[PDB]
Amino acid sequence: GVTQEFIETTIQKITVDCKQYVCNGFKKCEDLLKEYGQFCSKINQALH
Amino acid sequence: SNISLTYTGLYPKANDLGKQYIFSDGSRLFVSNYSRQVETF
Ligand SMILES: *[C@@H]1O[C@H](CO)[C@@H](O)[C@H](O)[C@H]1NC(C)=O
Repeated sequence: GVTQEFIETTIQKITVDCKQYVCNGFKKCEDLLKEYGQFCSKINQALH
Repeated sequence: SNISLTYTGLYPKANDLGKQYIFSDGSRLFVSNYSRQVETF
């Protein structure tokens, strides 16, 4: 008898351009987002 | 203090040579074309 088993070893690695994802390259949006702290850098570091 | 922040503002470009202005000393004075050169603020 053959028992088949799948054990995953990877997931798809995703890096997100936080600035472009949130603001789409708009200066007003970037100025408004800067009030939220260092969100994009922390997101980049976490994903990396 | 002891923190790196991203700032958006009025800053010079990196490795910018800029414009150099040289002044001399004199009777009749010696000057360049600076007074007739109008730059853009
Ligand atoms: C001096 O500046 C004038 C403009 O004020 C310019 O037309 C002229 O060519 C300059 N002379 C130089 C760079 O020798």
